[PDB]
Amino acid sequence: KPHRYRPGTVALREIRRYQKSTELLIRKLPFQRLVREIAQDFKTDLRFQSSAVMALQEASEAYLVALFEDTNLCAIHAKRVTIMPKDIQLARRIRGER
Amino acid sequence: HRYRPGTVALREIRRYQKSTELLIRKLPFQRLVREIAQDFKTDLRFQSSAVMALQEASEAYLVALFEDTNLCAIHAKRVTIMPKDIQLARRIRGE
Amino acid sequence: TRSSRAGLQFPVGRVHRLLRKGNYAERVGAGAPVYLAAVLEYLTAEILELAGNAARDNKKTRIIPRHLQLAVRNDEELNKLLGRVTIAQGGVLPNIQSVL
Amino acid sequence: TRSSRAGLQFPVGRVHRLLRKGNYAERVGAGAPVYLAAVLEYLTAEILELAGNAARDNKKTRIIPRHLQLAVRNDEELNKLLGRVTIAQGGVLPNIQSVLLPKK
Amino acid sequence: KESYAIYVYKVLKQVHPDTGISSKAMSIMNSFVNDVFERIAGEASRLAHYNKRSTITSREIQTAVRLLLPGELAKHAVSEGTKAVTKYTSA
Amino acid sequence: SYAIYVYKVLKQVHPDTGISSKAMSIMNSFVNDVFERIAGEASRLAHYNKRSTITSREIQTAVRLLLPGELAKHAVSEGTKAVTKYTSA
Amino acid sequence: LRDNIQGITKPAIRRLARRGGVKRISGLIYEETRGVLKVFLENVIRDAVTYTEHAKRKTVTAMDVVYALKRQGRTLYGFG
Amino acid sequence: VLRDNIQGITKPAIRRLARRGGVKRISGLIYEETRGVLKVFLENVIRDAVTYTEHAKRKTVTAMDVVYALKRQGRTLYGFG
DNA sequence: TATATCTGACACGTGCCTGGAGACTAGGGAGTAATCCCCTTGGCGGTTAAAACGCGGGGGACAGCGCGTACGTGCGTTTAAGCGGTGCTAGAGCTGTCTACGACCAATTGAGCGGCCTCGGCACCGGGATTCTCCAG
DNA sequence: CTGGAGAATCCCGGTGCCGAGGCCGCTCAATTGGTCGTAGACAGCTCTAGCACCGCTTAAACGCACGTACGCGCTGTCCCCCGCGTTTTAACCGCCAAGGGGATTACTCCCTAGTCTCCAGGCACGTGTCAGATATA
Repeated sequence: KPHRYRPGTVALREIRRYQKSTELLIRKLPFQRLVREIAQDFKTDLRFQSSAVMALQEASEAYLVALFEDTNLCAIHAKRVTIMPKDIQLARRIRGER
Repeated sequence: HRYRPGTVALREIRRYQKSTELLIRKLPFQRLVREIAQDFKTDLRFQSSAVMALQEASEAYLVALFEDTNLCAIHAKRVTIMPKDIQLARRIRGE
Repeated sequence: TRSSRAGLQFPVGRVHRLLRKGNYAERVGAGAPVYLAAVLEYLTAEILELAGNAARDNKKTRIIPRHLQLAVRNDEELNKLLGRVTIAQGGVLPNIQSVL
Repeated sequence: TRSSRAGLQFPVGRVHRLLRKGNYAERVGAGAPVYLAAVLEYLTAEILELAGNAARDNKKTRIIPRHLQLAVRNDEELNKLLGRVTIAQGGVLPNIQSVLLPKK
Repeated sequence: KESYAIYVYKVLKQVHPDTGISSKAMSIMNSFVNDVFERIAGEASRLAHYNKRSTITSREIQTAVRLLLPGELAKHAVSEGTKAVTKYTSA
Repeated sequence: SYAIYVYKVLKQVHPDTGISSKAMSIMNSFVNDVFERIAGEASRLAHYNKRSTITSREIQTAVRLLLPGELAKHAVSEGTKAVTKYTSA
Repeated sequence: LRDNIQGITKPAIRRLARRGGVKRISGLIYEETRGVLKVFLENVIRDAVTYTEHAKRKTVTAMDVVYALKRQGRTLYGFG
Repeated sequence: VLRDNIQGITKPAIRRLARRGGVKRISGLIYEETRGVLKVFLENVIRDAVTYTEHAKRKTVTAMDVVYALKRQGRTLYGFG
């Protein structure tokens, strides 16, 4: 028989897992290349402290996570568990970003 | 006719959003300020302009709360504000 | 006035003195206040321009805080730079909600 | 150290000169570093005590930023004083909404 | 008592000569100048401090302006300030 | 930094307890944070009364302005006690 | 003084909502708003009186409330 | 010239951060738009940060630069001195 | 509305003084050169974790629709808030002391910093019991 | 209505290590001991705005009946995001290799505070006036 988990057990279990851990999530070097790519528009062939870029990744994801908390609350009130783009627009709007 | 629901509301919104004069009764506001102020010192001495500035900041803060609350409602496919919605807004505001 | 010597209006001497004795550091460079008053006077020029347009377009001859209010709320940059500001006696702009 | 003369632990001298070398005011009253350093030592003791307790609550003897995470975020007063502050490698407080959990 | 009324009125006569001003609007504008004053002075102080400089020059002000104003308004501010400072110190 | 002082406090509060370097750095950043908060707000507080000296009066009032309730109260207790003890010497 | 939080009546609150652009208001909104406004103002009176008592003054000046609002990141203009 | 390295931050990585962020279900359109939101946020910070670097006329961005930038927007980060 | 009379808030005028401009000295912040190196960049190369892709498919977003309560609004009722007016006085602000305190310089010296141990908390690991879950009952 | 297998997790235990905590020279910054000039503590006093009460005016609050329009639940649809298997590379790390600009030391300077004087710009302060209110014919 196909060993299959129900929609949510592994997902929430993974949520709990990363709620226990404290390390950075996404891939590092492609992200650093994105950093240099965006950085091209100001000066070409820039030197970067790797740890500063790591700090950028940490603070950026902390920001993203906080946004996920707020849009998550928006989903909670709107009878959803699914985040939508307009919810992000609401959250950033209330924050004052547009 | 009986002045249909929404027309008088929208025109009233336009009129008072079109104007700028103060809208809260002065003596209840001032006495309320002094009454709450009693919890540190009773019978404060106040500048009138201070009371007016508190009325200004207060009403701007409340109106802004109605703006964010209303946008949360409209986003939430509603047009009727609820206290829990205000609590949600202030939580989103960080209060 | 040194403002007129630079072709400006805001007081170079007063701003220069208050900035030097603004308690940030004992010494302040000479061109910094001129640059400062120039930028603020420029800012003054666009906001007086928008306000003048507002009173003129609203059939008014004396500028009041209301014209400052919709002046700011109609200018994206003024809203951005003054995002933490509460305007006394200004009211709000009647931004009309879609459902309303 | 003047702290030891007062029976304290934070360096009144370094902070005090940082007040002169920090461009905040023209002159500094004598009681200011003593009073201020006292406030930092007390609040510091609060932070270390909560971090120590939290470390013991996790079968660990060494305090890591995760302990700063649950200790600070489980303290209302630090959460309110630091509502715009997120520290490096702190992570997230575990909290799953009831409507998200399955209904066993 | 110091105020900025007279200069704002002269600039008003420079932009819209046929427009007047209420006293309350002049006062609130003076408060606005006080705000801009505090923001720029504080940020410029921070900028000079971060690299431990004890003199506020035109470069620190320029960089500070570039930090506070997003884009074209900063471009016009730097343009006008640069023209003003250059033109003044060159005459 | 502040490592040696935080470790002294660690010996006073939890002697059988260690701390990571990263957390010590967090503590150093917090010390600098609180320092600029009190120094700036106290500085403008002194400016308000057009005073050029920040004394115990200004620091005390500034602490009650900046610190929330129970922590401020105990800060006044420990602080005032401490200033009394060192000042009487 | 007693019960002056109800002196800022519900019609005045409606005036705010019209100035805020609101069409329908729950009946429980008014008291919750009085609570939020209450705590908010308590914050204003607290630090404001701290400034007044600090200067050994008996009268609260306008500049003090300006400083208080500025501390809370909501700058208020209108005083030269 | 490198292009579209923001697509290097992939869909499951977004699912990683979002799942640590408390998100349980994710719309398919969330991913690219969220990459855009992140890009916007970074540009709000990285431009000002590199502007701090450019004031010093240096070619190496220091950690202090990102400290001052994050502090400037009230998004204080601890852990660097 | 003509005409004629009547007001008030702001434009325009005055007198007085005090804050800024000149020019100089003096000391020191900043640009500049040279120079070492260490971390930064960029490549090779192996291993494999992980993204992409795709195939179900149950379930969550969403619509329709129908029910019902409650909040707005007109209209009539009721009133204390607001203005003016009178009168008082605490205390903001002023005026006049007068100095002990905080900055400063120089001299002192031990705390605090940088480099260097070295060992055990914790990461990593492997292995068995328990717990929790999905899918059977 | 609930237990059975087995993946996940807890736990027990064993291994290694490198980061953490403790040691060891080595300065220089914190402390003292004065000194100097002044910010500010101090006492008494004005006046004036805040307070406080009287009295008239009416704007504003309150209550009720009514309807609708708004929330919300039921019920129904369906497709899209979860789950899992599969392939693929390109992420990861260790290593190799070059070298720039950051950090340091020192040079050289030119730029701003401080003194002192001087005076017209700038502050306070009435005066005209025109935007606009009022009466009668």
